[PDB]
Amino acid sequence: TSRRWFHPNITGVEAENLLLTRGVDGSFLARPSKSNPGDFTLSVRRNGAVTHIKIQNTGDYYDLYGGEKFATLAELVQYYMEHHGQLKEGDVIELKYPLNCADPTSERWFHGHLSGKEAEKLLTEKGKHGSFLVRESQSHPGDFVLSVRTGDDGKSKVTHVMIRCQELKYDVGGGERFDSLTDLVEHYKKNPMVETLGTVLQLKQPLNTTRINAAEIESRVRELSKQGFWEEFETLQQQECKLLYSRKEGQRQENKNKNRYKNILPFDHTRVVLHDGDPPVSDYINADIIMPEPKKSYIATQGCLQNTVNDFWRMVFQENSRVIVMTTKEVERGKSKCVKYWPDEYALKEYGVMRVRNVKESAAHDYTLRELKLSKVGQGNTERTVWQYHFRTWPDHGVPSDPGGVLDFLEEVHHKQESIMDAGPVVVHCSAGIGRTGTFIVIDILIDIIREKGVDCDIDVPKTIQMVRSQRSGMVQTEAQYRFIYMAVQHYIETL
Repeated sequence: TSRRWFHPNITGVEAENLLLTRGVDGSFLARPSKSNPGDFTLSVRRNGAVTHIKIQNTGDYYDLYGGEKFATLAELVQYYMEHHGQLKEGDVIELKYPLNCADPTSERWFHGHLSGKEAEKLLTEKGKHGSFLVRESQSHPGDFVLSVRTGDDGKSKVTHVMIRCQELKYDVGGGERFDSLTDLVEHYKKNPMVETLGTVLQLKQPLNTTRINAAEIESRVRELSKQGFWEEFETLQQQECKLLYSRKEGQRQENKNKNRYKNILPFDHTRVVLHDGDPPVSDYINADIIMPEPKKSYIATQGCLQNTVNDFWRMVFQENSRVIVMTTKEVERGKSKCVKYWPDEYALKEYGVMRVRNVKESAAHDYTLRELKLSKVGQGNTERTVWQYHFRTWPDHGVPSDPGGVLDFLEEVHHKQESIMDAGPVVVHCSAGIGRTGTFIVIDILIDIIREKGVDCDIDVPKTIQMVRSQRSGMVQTEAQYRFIYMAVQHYIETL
């Protein structure tokens, strides 16, 4: 739950030097890769030396070189910290001691270069009782300032507390000295400073710095392009450790082969439970209800395996879904993503107790549309049309350069969904069901707000992503997908 082992601004040489002087055999940290941006490096110390393991993420999952594939860095660390003997270098290396980071740049409450007047301006417009921030010092270079709002919602005040940096330790002028600003902040959240006149300086929540008005999107993107996108994303990534809910149902022996990737699993409290099977384990599918928080919901799931095809159609029928969104080709760069789970055009196939007819195909440039009729074998009045939107112009590397094709796609998907009475969640899948799947769903949630409320509405991209990640681990995988979400929201605003 710490995630302090991730160092955002460290190099390979600084990683070796930090592990050789402050760490011991078994100490580790994780950092961005400097040789190949977009990837990550796990730096472990063993037998008095440091080894560096490559962690790739092209948009679908974190892939440990010589290891396994994971939905988040936190889950990768947590896995190998409890599965010693599994991390192979080809000797075995252990993750014993997280080397914690003292750089507070990825913290929600850290602002850096900020004046006192501006700190009061931001805490006035967006802050409430307990909102706080930590900024670099105005009057005393090297020091820091803690600015807290206290009042009721001239009944409120902003209090500034100086934070001296003495010998690489931090203090508020008296008491204990801390090795990092994070340690000082975590101390004074649990034991808040009390003023002479009784005012308790509670540090309830950090000040929101990402919620913007939809009309300010062009300004915000220009500010994040001069880089701000990387910092805003890694601040979101630091909060994935609060989303380590139980995934025990996917870890069962009976459900191991129902996952495309053994470690990328749904949460127990949001997974799709399948009812009425055959009496072993017939209730499991690697899928999660995504509910934004009528209201449009989503089922984020993985690409189909050969042995989960029947389970897929049971889910579509049981959840009453009428629209399926497919975010990858059947085959991409020679590797099999989704297996074909639909019949050829005009053909009829039976998948277990479910019966699917491919009625018509319509081929646009960005996607293929397939009108399918799904029914339960042997029953009348169970037939419903399911519309499959197979997006096929997503590039093999990175994100699309122009978000227009994705938006027009989503616009079509949304109107067909709205046209069907009592439609269930929209199914979005392919590959591991977290990368492209999360990007499509997050864009569609934000674009939904703008479509119904116009340009005068607050959007908060990291808050929307974090809310989605609590229902399926790893939704939105890379910093390029994060930027693409902004680009798509901005492009939708401009076409209004």
